[PDB]
Amino acid sequence: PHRFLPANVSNRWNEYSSAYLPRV
Amino acid sequence: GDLVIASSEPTQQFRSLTNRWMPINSIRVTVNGKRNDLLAQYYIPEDFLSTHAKCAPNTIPFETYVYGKYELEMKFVANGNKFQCGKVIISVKFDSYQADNINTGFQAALSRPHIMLDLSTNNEGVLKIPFRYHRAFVRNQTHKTATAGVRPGKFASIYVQVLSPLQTGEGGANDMFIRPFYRYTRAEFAGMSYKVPLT
Amino acid sequence: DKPKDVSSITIIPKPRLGFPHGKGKSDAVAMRVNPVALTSFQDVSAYPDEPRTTLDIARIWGLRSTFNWGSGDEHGKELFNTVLDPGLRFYDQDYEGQITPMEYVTGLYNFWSGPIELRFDFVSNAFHTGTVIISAEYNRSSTNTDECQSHSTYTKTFHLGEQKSVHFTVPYIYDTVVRRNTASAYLPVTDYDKVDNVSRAQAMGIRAESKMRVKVRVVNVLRPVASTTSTIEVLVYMRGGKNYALHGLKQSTYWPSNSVVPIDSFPPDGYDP
Amino acid sequence: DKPKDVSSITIIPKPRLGFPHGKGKSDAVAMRVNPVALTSFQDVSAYPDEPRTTLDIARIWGLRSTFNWGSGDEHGKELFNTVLDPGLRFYDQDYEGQITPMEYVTGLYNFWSGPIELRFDFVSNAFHTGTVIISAEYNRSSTNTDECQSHSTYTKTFHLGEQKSVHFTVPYIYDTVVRRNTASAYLPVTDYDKVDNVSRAQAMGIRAESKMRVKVRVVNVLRPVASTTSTIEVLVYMRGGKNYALHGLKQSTYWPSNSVVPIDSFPPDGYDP
Amino acid sequence: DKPKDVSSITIIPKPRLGFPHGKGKSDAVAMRVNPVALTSFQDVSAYPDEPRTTL
Amino acid sequence: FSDGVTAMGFQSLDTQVSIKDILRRPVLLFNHVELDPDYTGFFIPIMPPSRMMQYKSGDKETSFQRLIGRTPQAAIMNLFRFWRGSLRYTIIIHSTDGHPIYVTHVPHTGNRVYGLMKVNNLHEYTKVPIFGCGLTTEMIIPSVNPSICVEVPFDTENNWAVTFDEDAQRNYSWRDKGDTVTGHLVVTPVVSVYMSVWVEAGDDFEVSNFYGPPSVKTNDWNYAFSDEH
Amino acid sequence: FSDGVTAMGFQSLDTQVSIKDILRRPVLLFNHVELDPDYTGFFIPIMPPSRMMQYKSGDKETSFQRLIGRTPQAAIMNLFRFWRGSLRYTIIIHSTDGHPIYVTHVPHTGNRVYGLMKVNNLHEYTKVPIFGCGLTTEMIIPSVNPSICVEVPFDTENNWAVTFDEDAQRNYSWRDKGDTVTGHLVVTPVVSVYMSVWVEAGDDFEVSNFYGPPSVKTNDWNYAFSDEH
Repeated sequence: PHRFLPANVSNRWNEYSSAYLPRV
Repeated sequence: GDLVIASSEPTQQFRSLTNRWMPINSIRVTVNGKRNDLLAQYYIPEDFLSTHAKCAPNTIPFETYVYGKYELEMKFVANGNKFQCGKVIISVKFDSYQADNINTGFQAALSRPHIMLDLSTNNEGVLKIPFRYHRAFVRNQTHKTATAGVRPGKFASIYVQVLSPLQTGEGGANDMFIRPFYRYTRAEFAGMSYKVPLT
Repeated sequence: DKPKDVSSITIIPKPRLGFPHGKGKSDAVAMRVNPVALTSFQDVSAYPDEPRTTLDIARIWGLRSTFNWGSGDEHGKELFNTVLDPGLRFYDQDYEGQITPMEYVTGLYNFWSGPIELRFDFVSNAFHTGTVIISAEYNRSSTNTDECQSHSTYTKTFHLGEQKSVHFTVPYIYDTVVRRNTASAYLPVTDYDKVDNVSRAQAMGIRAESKMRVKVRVVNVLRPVASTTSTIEVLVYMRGGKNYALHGLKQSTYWPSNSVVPIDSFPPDGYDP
Repeated sequence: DKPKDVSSITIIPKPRLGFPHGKGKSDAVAMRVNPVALTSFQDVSAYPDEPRTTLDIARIWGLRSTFNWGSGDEHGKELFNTVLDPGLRFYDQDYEGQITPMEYVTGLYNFWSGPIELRFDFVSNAFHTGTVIISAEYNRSSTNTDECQSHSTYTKTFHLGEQKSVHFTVPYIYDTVVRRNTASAYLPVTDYDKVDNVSRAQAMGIRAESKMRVKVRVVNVLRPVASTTSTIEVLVYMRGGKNYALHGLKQSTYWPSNSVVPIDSFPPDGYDP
Repeated sequence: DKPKDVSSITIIPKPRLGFPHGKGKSDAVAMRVNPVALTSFQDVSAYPDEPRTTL
Repeated sequence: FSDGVTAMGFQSLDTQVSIKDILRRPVLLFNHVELDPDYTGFFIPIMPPSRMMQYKSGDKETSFQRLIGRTPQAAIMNLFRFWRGSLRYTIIIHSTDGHPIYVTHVPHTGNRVYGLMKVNNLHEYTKVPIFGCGLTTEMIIPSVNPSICVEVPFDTENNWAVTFDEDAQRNYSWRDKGDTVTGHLVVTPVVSVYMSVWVEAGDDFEVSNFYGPPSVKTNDWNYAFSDEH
Repeated sequence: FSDGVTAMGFQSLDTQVSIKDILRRPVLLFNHVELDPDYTGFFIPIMPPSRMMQYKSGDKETSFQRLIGRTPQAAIMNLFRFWRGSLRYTIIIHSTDGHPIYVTHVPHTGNRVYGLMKVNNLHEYTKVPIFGCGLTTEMIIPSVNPSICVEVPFDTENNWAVTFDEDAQRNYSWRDKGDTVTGHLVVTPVVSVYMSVWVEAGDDFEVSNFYGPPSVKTNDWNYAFSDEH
């Protein structure tokens, strides 16, 4: 159950948001 | 090579608009920042169209043309005092779509094309970005009528990362600022259409 | 004398030679008296006007579609509007009819590229008059009621009068050097099986549907004399451009739908009445 | 006529040709129309700045380690001390992090040789001042408190001031022409199996641990002005020398530890939501 | 074109080549990257005072 | 507007546009069909793949492969009603035994049959084999090689062979009925064994009498997802 | 200090530093996996070895070899996100039977699958085999030779094929999802039989788009004695 990321850290296109710097 | 085949009609340049320097958002570096931390990151051209410098005349041709090839140049200007010290690294990752979360460390940055900024000397750095993409063109804009099968406006990623943390003296400033500037060295546009607002 | 033969070499044995290829080498044994004798094409041979390649067949003009243009059709109105994809005519319904030569032959390949040519024949007389605008629209499509969106693309305006025909090369403007076919590479369904999501999930590939459209809009409303017809038919022909390309042989998307009967043993299978 | 063929030769049949080798001959059959047709690299080809060999990747500078140097650090004190072995970073603990290019690529080979280059970048300003001594120590190692032992080896003293960087070639001085890798040639353990002596006894080989060390000691104590920081970080970069050599391909000692997910069937395996 | 290959010859298949012999021909496959690469005796080689034959 | 530049040669030099090149790559006819020694042999009518061998849902079950009609070269042959020259048949026997399997060529005799058949409805053919009657024959020895490729000549009275008819099962003038083939290829075993058969055009081969594209149907769209789910 | 003299050429002239030479030596993918004739065939996605095929302790069991990720060439491909040209697949059938096993090439259709699959979820494929649909195919006859080496072309729309993604199981834009392969290689038997599969780069092959080394882990030290007991 990891088929898409949570909405807090994502840009519509179901990828890591450019705003969310803490991903690293 | 692929340009003449991919587009039956000729491609166009608008050097007066696109090949000028344009500043983007300011970057804050603090003493709290650790090595490998992202200070900023940019998915290009997307982020230079619809987030940073949205009213720039550099963005005007992207309204009408659907495709293009893009070679960029990015200057970085730092302003820390002589009693501070630290190292920042800026690097580029070509065709980064769904591969931003891997090979994304300081070590990967040192391997890929990059520039190094000392925060005390305030040396300027200029990284050159060629067009290295798995297709002939990159798409400029999404649209309601357009397909969602191809994610547009991203052929590369730029990372600004801490190499060595910012340090300061007793009763010194706990932060300092860096300003990026961008320009297209070679922006060829293809596939004319009706003008639309950017994102 | 009977001296020993010391010559030798390592070999890799294969059952067939040049089995996958259309050209090169062959190990075929002739069922003839003379093993190197071949068929003579001295008198009886292929005629010079016959097509030699699939691209030659694609260069034949074929009637794709038709539409009507009347005096009631107000300015800016879409007379014609289609996704011009040589892979498939429809994405959302079955096709049955006389497909064009270039579409038939393109159905044999997984990839296509290069410009596509159109020709609009107006079935009219000298007393018919009007103007239309042909437009090639890529990536982003126009609204039906917004003529201005169509005008901003690659267009050709035709003044209908004494001349009753106009040619139009549709440019190839895409993000890739070639486009993959929207039809399937392989389809084992033969008996019109009722499809489900599991069948689609276990398909050969994913259909990359084209958003590239060709449209024809009214510029000046058709104003014929009272003595002639108020509405005319327009025939839309299509063929591959001079630099049309095809690659990647696959299962044919189209197959005969009329007068299909499999062969039987003649005369064993009840031919003797 | 049908005359007999008396020509013959003895042969040794093999199933594959050039199966172990990276170059030479191949008996590969092309899945093409033309059996001798190949991919075109006329327009799309490898960029000239890209590395062509493993040695080219080893010539890229990579940040190995970091250490702090303060005004409290008395003379003779070890600021830095490590066994410089490109095979393994540690012999007595697990590693996890961003390994340098030359270490990553050396992990693919059973043997290495030639000098190793280091670069010490002092993250400081003009108001920082001091002196350190870099030393390459072979066979016999020095005591932590005995600076004189380090001084008797191959050394380079650097006066920190306006210049904030120093290069150091570590000589190759060993009893053998090449050194074998301290990592394993083959390791079938995949599920973090709890090791015993019987497992170690039935290993692929024996780890020939290096005693060659690079150290950095204080010569003159760091004496910065009161207005600036009293402690600075020093970045230690590493790469292979110009005559760095690698040989004997093996199982990679390093493997990705972040965002590792195996592939599944798309779209059969629950992609359709 | 795909013309037929009419060339052929009779052969006697053997499992090994030059198995009994100390010299001549060999069908040995090198366990190397380069299949024709060999050991270098440029620096390290047999000393001249060493015996070359049983005699 | 500009004609642009061709994509031919950009990806690779392996051009697949030539009609002859398309017809020269093989088509499976029979997939694991039985040979029975009680019969004369398994007959293969010498003709290229076309609409003549097309399966239609509902009709009687044949030994032929169902997707012959949907192959590129079958689609090409549906455009040309004339063909002249040799065909090449790749036959694979599913065995490793030392029994010889004979492949006999019959020239144009005027009939058109396929599959296992008892010639003149006898119940014994080991004493009177078709391969030992005088006709040109070749043997397969599976222990050595289970496959073979044989090239059959254009031994017929006519200038061209007829590719197809409107109705393949119509009982019309008997001499004209047989002009769609140039002969037969007959496979005879010792004991019961299975085989597979491919066909392709020879090097000496031509097509002519272009008919243009027929009326066709497709339902490929229905068995695939789009790029937008 | 002196740069010295290189050791290259001292031991032997067999240089193993060239990236292309490393990628051209084979990697085992599948070790003794079953082919079943109830399915269309065993699919092999045309892509080089990389982190995409890496095993992680705990995850679901696949048919892939576990140590693909730890091979030299997999480690090399983790540095380059672009590749163009042909790959070579060595397939060995564990049999000595006379049954033909067909290997069919499928060009870039946009999907990405592996293992046994029923295409369009049917329950019969002997009458409609993938190898007799029109696509390029080659046969293995184990009685003659149980092994084969086939070279698959770069039949795709894209300039480069994408080597890897950050997450291989992420459901993103479907057209982009399939750009990590250039097609498929499908093995179809007559009867149930096992096979093994290797992969290597072709002669016509290039890599580009250097990404540098990723974050890695090792525990090799723990499973070995030192030279001092």
